[PDB]
Amino acid sequence: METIAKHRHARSSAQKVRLVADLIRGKKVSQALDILTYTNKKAAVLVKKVLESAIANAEHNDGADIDDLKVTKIFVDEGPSMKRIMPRAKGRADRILKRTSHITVVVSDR
Amino acid sequence: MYAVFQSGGKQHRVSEGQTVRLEKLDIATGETVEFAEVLMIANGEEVKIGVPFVDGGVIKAEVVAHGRGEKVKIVKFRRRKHYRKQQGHRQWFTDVKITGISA
Amino acid sequence: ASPLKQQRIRQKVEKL
Amino acid sequence: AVQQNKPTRSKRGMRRSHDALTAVTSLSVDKTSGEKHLRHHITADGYYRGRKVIAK
Amino acid sequence: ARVKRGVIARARHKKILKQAKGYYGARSRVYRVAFQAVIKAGQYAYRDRRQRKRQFRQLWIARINAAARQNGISYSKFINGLKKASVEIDRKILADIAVFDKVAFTALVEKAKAALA
Amino acid sequence: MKTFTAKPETVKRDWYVVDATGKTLGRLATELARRLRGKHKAEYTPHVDTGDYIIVLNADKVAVTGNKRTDKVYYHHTGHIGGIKQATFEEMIARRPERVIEIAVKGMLPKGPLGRAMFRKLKVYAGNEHNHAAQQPQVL
RNA sequence: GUAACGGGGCUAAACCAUGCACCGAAGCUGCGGCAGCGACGCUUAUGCGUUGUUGGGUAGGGGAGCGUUCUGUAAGCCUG
RNA sequence: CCCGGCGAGGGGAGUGAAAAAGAACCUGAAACCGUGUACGUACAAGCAGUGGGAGCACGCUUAGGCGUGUGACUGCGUACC
Ligand SMILES: [Mg+2]
Ligand SMILES: [Mg+2]
Ligand SMILES: [Mg+2]
Ligand SMILES: [Mg+2]
Ligand SMILES: [Mg+2]
Ligand SMILES: [Mg+2]
Repeated sequence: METIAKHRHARSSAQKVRLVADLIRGKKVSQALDILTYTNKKAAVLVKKVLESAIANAEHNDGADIDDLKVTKIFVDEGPSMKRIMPRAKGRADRILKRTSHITVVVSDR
Repeated sequence: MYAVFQSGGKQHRVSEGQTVRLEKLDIATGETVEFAEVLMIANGEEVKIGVPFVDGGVIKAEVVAHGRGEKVKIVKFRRRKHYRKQQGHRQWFTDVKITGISA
Repeated sequence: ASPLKQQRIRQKVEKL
Repeated sequence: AVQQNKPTRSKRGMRRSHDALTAVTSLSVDKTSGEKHLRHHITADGYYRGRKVIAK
Repeated sequence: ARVKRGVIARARHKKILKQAKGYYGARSRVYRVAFQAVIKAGQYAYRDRRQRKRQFRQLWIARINAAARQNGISYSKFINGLKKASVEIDRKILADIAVFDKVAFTALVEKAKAALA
Repeated sequence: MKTFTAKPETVKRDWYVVDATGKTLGRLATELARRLRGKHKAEYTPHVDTGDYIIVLNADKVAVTGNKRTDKVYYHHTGHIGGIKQATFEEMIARRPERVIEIAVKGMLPKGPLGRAMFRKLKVYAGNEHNHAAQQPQVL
């Protein structure tokens, strides 16, 4: 492949991280860090190790170098809704989903 | 020249044109039998003799062609109501084509 | 060392 | 205090319309390689003139 | 002995489920379309098709009117001339000629106009 | 092959001009609108698009039926409630021949798109020549 | 909120009388096909060419079918 | 062996008929949520489909007005049980 580097669960929602990794896409690879390392919150750090991966992973599987690359595809898919139960008052329902999300990010070239 | 004649529907317009229709009545073939259909061309249409109504006289006709006498089409077409859904019927009429030897 | 190959180096050896 | 039909996917994002974060527009500082927050100076060691914390 | 009705399953459903002119939502997503969307079309096509031969009928005879009444005298008197004329009289859709071969039509107008007692 | 008459996406337009002044009133609207759709027009099957420019003039002269002139009223309603409704005379509205009295025409046609900007193709003015400011570009 | 022509508008685009023209429904007609059912020709269990004709339809009556699993069929047949 | 925090998890490499078989593991449908691309869409009224039907995107016929996603615009038109 043109080097990949997924996560797997990691725990933190679909929409929550579909956010962050929208800034990444198009340009990037060098811009990888800069625009994560600053842009705040949590979702946007569980990308800044799947990018350091998807780079060393292009210095192994792929012989490509740390300045090229592109980041031609990212998407966050819906990981298993990790379920449990909450109290409340009387009890009724506490669906409470601890929701999760796989990561996959891919860098290649022009 | 140009044209016009019926036998089910007034489809005829174009020159020879090769154009749809109905059929014979026992089963189209392909070949033909040389069945010239009968007069009605607005004296064709083209030429300074772009004559008005049809017959500038009798015997201005064309000839068959049997362009290829078949065809399906299919159209769902199935009704409904509020206590029964007859939903079940389809019924084309087959069809024959033609390339009519010009006026 | 090109400021990303640097962000590397400086750390890949703040390991060794 | 409840709806009656289901707020279709179509509308799913017609709130979401606005969010899709925006990121940066950063600059460097005369002394780090290309770091610098938008207001704090050299991350690279930490300073602006000199002895900000522990430097050179 | 068994049935595991689960094999005629989608075989029954995909069957119609394949009705995705968009439609929209479960109107081609789920079984809201059930029939309540396809059984729909499935009737709309019945009439609102069957309807066309009067929807292209009125059509022609608007043009047909505009033509002859643009040469003098309109789709009312017009047809009268035409009809009083045995072998000499054909009927619309081709009385659309007034758009590809005027003079032809304009000539028909004559023959109609003159037949007029 | 199969008939119907095509109508490109239009592909034809015009430049006519008509006075109004002559006390013809409303009856004018008709061929002022059919000719805005396609009457005289015996080609270009409408129903989908079509058109045909016109430009009426002055308008501040059209005898109007019989008594109508004094009485006919219009009613706008602003809907900003406060209990609206705005009765107004022909007499009083002919004190401003804009959108109206000449836009007793936008009501003689389709409405919705098509019939929408199928009527802006009218153009009004209230004094023919002298301030027929419109495109001089060739009329009839 | 005009709001007691549906509207735009009509002094005819209203009313009385009279008359021709035309628009108009799945009605009828034309034409290609389906089925049920009496006749003609022909062959000939038959059918099939034609032909008269009938097929809006809830409770329900009646009549043909469709496919799912298992069963001999069968150590037959498909099948790496 | 590589990224990682001596983690999760993942990328190479090995195995092997196969790892699209990786252990949450056979086949892997549905509801539901993403990423790619094409048409449509910011003067426009309603069970959202129907009949038209332009135009674009696309494959086409030594024209012959075609297949496909699309569907501006315009005749009807208030799901079922
Ligand atoms: Mg009819
Ligand atoms: Mg029945
Ligand atoms: Mg029953
Ligand atoms: Mg599997
Ligand atoms: Mg628009
Ligand atoms: Mg269509």
